[PDB]
Amino acid sequence: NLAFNKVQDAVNANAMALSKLAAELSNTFGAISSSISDILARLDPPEQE
Amino acid sequence: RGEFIEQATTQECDFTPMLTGTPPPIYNFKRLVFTNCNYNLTKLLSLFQVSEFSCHQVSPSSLATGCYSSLTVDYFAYSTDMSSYLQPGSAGEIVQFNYKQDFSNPTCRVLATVPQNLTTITKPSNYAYLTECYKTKNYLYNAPGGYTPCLSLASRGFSTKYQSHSDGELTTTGYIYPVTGNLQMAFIISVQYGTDTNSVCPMQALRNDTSIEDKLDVCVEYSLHGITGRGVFHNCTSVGLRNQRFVYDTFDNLVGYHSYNGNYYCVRPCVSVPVSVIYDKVSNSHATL
Amino acid sequence: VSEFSCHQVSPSSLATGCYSSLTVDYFAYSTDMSSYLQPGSAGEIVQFN
Amino acid sequence: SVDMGTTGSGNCIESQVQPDFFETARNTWPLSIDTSKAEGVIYPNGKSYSNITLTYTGLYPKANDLGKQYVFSDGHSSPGTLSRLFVSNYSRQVEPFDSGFVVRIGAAANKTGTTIISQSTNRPIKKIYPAFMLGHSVGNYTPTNITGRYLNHTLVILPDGCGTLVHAFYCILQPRTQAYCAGASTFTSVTVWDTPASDCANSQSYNRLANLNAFKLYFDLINCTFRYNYTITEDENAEWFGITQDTQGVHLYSSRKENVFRNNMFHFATLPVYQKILYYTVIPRSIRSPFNDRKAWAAFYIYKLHPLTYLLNFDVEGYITKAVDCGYDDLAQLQCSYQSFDVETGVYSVSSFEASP
Ligand SMILES: *[C@@H]1O[C@H](CO)[C@@H](O[C@@H]2O[C@H](CO)[C@@H](O[C@@H]3O[C@H](CO[C@H]4O[C@H](CO)[C@@H](O)[C@H](O)[C@@H]4O)[C@@H](O)[C@H](O[C@H]4O[C@H](CO)[C@@H](O)[C@H](O)[C@@H]4O)[C@@H]3O)[C@H](O)[C@H]2NC(C)=O)[C@H](O)[C@H]1NC(C)=O
Ligand SMILES: *[C@@H]1O[C@H](CO)[C@@H](O[C@@H]2O[C@H](CO)[C@@H](O[C@@H]3O[C@H](CO[C@H]4O[C@H](CO)[C@@H](O)[C@H](O)[C@@H]4O)[C@@H](O)[C@H](O)[C@@H]3O)[C@H](O)[C@H]2NC(C)=O)[C@H](O)[C@H]1NC(C)=O
Ligand SMILES: *[C@@H]1O[C@H](CO)[C@@H](O[C@@H]2O[C@H](CO)[C@@H](O[C@@H]3O[C@H](CO)[C@@H](O)[C@H](O)[C@@H]3O)[C@H](O)[C@H]2NC(C)=O)[C@H](O)[C@H]1NC(C)=O
Ligand SMILES: *[C@@H]1O[C@H](CO)[C@@H](O[C@@H]2O[C@H](CO)[C@@H](O)[C@H](O)[C@H]2NC(C)=O)[C@H](O)[C@H]1NC(C)=O
Ligand SMILES: *[C@@H]1O[C@H](CO)[C@@H](O[C@@H]2O[C@H](CO)[C@@H](O)[C@H](O)[C@H]2NC(C)=O)[C@H](O)[C@H]1NC(C)=O
Ligand SMILES: *[C@@H]1O[C@H](CO)[C@@H](O[C@@H]2O[C@H](CO)[C@@H](O)[C@H](O)[C@H]2NC(C)=O)[C@H](O)[C@H]1NC(C)=O
Ligand SMILES: *[C@@H]1O[C@H](CO)[C@@H](O[C@@H]2O[C@H](CO)[C@@H](O)[C@H](O)[C@H]2NC(C)=O)[C@H](O)[C@H]1NC(C)=O
Ligand SMILES: CCCCC/C=C/C/C=C/CCCCCCCC(=O)O
Ligand SMILES: CCCCC/C=C/C/C=C/CCCCCCCC(=O)O
Ligand SMILES: *[C@@H]1O[C@H](CO)[C@@H](O)[C@H](O)[C@H]1NC(C)=O
Ligand SMILES: *[C@@H]1O[C@H](CO)[C@@H](O)[C@H](O)[C@H]1NC(C)=O
Ligand SMILES: *[C@@H]1O[C@H](CO)[C@@H](O)[C@H](O)[C@H]1NC(C)=O
Ligand SMILES: *[C@@H]1O[C@H](CO)[C@@H](O)[C@H](O)[C@H]1NC(C)=O
Repeated sequence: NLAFNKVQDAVNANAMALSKLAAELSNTFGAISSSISDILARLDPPEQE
Repeated sequence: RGEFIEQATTQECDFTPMLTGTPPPIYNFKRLVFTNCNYNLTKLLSLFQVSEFSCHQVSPSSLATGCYSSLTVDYFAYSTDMSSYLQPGSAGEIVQFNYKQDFSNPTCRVLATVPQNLTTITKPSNYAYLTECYKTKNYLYNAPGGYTPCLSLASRGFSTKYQSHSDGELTTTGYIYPVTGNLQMAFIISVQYGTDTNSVCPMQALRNDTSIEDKLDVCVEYSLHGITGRGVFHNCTSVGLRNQRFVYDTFDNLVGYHSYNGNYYCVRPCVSVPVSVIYDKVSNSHATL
Repeated sequence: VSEFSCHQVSPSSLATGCYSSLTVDYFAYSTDMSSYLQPGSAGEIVQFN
Repeated sequence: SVDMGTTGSGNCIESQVQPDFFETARNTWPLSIDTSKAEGVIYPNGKSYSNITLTYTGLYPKANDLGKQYVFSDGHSSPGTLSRLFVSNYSRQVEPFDSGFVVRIGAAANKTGTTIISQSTNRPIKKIYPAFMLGHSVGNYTPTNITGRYLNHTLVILPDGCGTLVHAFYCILQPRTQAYCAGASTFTSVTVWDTPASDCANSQSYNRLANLNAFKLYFDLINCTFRYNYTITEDENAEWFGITQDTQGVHLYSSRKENVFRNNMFHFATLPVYQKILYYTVIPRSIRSPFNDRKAWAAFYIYKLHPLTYLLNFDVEGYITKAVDCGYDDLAQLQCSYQSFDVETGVYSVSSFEASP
């Protein structure tokens, strides 16, 4: 049934927004790590900043 | 609001092969690999007079103050005035036929002089390097981090400049010149992170163990067998392989830890409570939820 | 001069422009110890001097 | 150098090389790689995962690979007398190492099977471990012009102690000139042997050096760089073994490390061998069992490793229970794209056919 499928799609759009929000914190954007703690541990100024 | 520190008692890394005897020529470089050990960095640095360093994705001070899964050192006798021939993208014979630095892991290149009285390292008669290596010309170039295919042929020794050796298929040529003054060396250092259940640590970074029993459910800094971070710990039913000691999720974030006390702890990043403010402009008063 | 290394400015710009203030620290130092003054050095110069 | 023990003296035992009795249509027992059981999969280093599915890039066998079969045999025997050894021609075959390999050991133990030496006799099958030589350059054995000689430093891996120990050493192999030895005119193959009447008589007096003593008759060991040994619990369970090499040395893996009733292989040693390994050869074994006590030995199977992407499923306890080889077919690619073993019915676009120059 199309209507029930639409219900599930509304729920899934809500869930996907949050999941995409959380996943972006694992993007390095070309840095050596996506974790600030690792960056502070491995490098020194000015390369750190 | 606290610290959680657990470390195993380990032996000391063995640097004696590097500190005794004669360092080899560059094409026959020696490699050392260390795991699950501690070493005295301050002592090692005081044996040498560094003339230059260049690092990639790591810094020497971080190597002095943190731990890593493994530590690899390649070393050889090398004249400091040939420094530019070891740079990345160099076009000369050093990179083609003797040593090519790999950049797949964090790495640092160090040149140094051995003081005359300080150490037990002995001088070779000559510095030496290969000028060509070819199959009969079909040149054979070094892979990054690898040895020249001509290594066996070159072990016959070189007595004069531009002396050649052949075995019928391979041919190589060598260049030699005398050592003058203090001996000079090169070191190529690389490390790895998170590939072992134990670590390699400089002695200056070691600290006394502490317990987590009175620090549950609050944000603490932790150092567990060399793996460091911030997080909140909670006692949990055991999951995963205890002998692997660390449990991770699909994003390669730490989510669990098997302690040597026998318990398993769930690990979470430090959290913050939401705050909302209710403000009425007319009365200029506020409340919080 | 035997070497220079600058951060977010260049010597020619210092020669041709003005600034709010100028601070100079100076000392006797052997040029063959140059690498011990580099950022991220692990030696005694950065730790204690 | 390290001490390799007492130098050998005397003569080598003759071997009869007869491949037509080993690689035969009656002795073909194919076993392929079954990814649904995650056969031949090395476990990742330094971590574990619980109750999740994920993709992982590493060194893995190809799905449904048949690999290569090897079988060992008893030597010739008559009531009261022990005679020549009986082997295939594995000692003269040289294989490319490439990215390494994995080995399935003792899969047919507990089944009745042939005693290769006698095409009619049947026995219950027993597990037997392989032995290897690995090196950087190869040549001919000098007198006979028979292939398979390893020059310069050679890595040797050699089981011993009736299955309770394995040696691992890196030394130059210097041939001896005595009868049937590697430098003689009567040499046919490098065949190591043990005598179970005097070596494996009692579980409290297993001879831990018999295979090493036999190897030393073929060669004098010179300028060895290292000598290690690892203790093994004796049983009849099927096992997996693996070997790779990278910048940090040669790595060895085994399913015995954590739980021998699961088939995941775990790292257990690293060897300081830094020059690239290019060649390996199986060292044939031949058991000098007495005529009254004759046995059949389980075949073993070697599968090559490749750099591939795999989909891995972890259970709650942390073991890998099943896997998908992403590059096997289009469905496997769809499953790897969704990071799931369960996909919905549909029509999906997947990675295009690869175009390389
Ligand atoms: C499993 O693997 C280990 C490690 O390789 C083997 O252990 C070695 O075994 C050999 C014997 O085969 C030992 O060798 C003997 O060492 C005696 C003392 O050595 C001292 O110095 C060495 C070198 O620094 C140290 O490693 C050692 O701890 C001691 O401090 C020597 O006195 C012996 O010499 C005499 O016997 C030999 C016999 O061949 C004669 O040739 C000599 O002339 C002399 O008469 C001998 O060298 C060696 O020390 C052991 N190493 C360790 C670390 O324990 C195991 O044997 C092996 N187990 C197996 C295969 O079952
Ligand atoms: C890493 O390696 C370092 C170098 O080996 C280690 O440092 C050395 O550690 C030893 C042991 O603590 C020190 O030795 C002692 O030094 C004191 C002080 O000596 C000075 O004063 C006395 C008079 O009081 C004088 O006689 C000396 O000449 C000195 O002027 C002595 O009193 C002791 O008897 C003993 O010699 C070394 O001094 C010290 N070296 C340096 C350069 O600091 C370090 O401990 C290692 N780290 C680890 C964790 O192992
Ligand atoms: C050949 O036969 C022997 C004997 O039957 C096999 O060994 C036995 O195999 C069973 C089944 O895997 C093992 O059972 C398991 O034992 C563990 C012990 O902790 C238990 O936790 C499991 O639930 C299960 O009961 C048994 O222990 C094992 N015996 C020995 C001595 O290891 C052997 O596996 C057979 N080989 C082949 C190739 O089939
Ligand atoms: C080892 O033995 C096998 C079996 O005899 C050899 O393979 C055979 O080689 C002959 C001669 O070229 C071929 O005609 C057969 O077809 C081969 N048999 C099979 C099953 O492929 C093999 O060449 C030998 N290896 C050596 C001598 O190194
Ligand atoms: C090792 O021995 C093999 C034979 O086992 C040699 O191959 C022979 O090469 C000669 C000279 O080119 C040919 O005439 C023969 O026909 C070859 N024999 C076979 C059976 O193929 C080989 O040259 C030797 N290798 C080395 C490195 O000396
Ligand atoms: C590696 O093994 C080869 C083969 O045994 C050695 O080769 C001989 O070396 C001597 C001395 O240089 C030469 O006179 C011979 O002509 C070589 N034979 C061949 C077939 O090349 C070689 O020396 C060994 N290399 C090392 C580093 O020991
Ligand atoms: C095994 O190692 C020994 C010790 O290094 C080697 O003997 C040396 O050989 C060189 C080259 O012939 C000589 O210049 C030295 O004088 C020898 N030293 C000693 C202490 O004897 C020997 O060559 C090596 N054996 C091999 C490679 O087969
Ligand atoms: C001293 C060389 C002078 C050459 C003058 C003109 C050359 C024509 C083109 C040359 C290519 C550039 C090579 C630069 C060498 C850098 C040193 C090194 O890569 O190690
Ligand atoms: C000359 C040092 C040779 C040490 C060889 C191997 C060391 C093991 C690990 C060392 C950490 C790297 C220190 C690099 C020093 C750079 C100079 C500086 O920071 O000022
Ligand atoms: C750390 O432990 C050792 C051994 O018990 C002790 O000697 C030392 O004083 C401790 N250090 C601190 C700072 O408590
Ligand atoms: C943590 O949980 C385990 C298992 O539930 C329990 O046995 C253990 O005592 C707990 N630890 C503490 C300190 O209470
Ligand atoms: C494991 O994962 C499955 C699938 O999401 C889930 O239903 C199940 O509850 C999990 N099991 C445990 C023991 O956490
Ligand atoms: C091995 O080959 C050589 C030629 O290289 C030949 O003189 C010798 O007789 C051969 N040996 C045998 C046993 O065939």
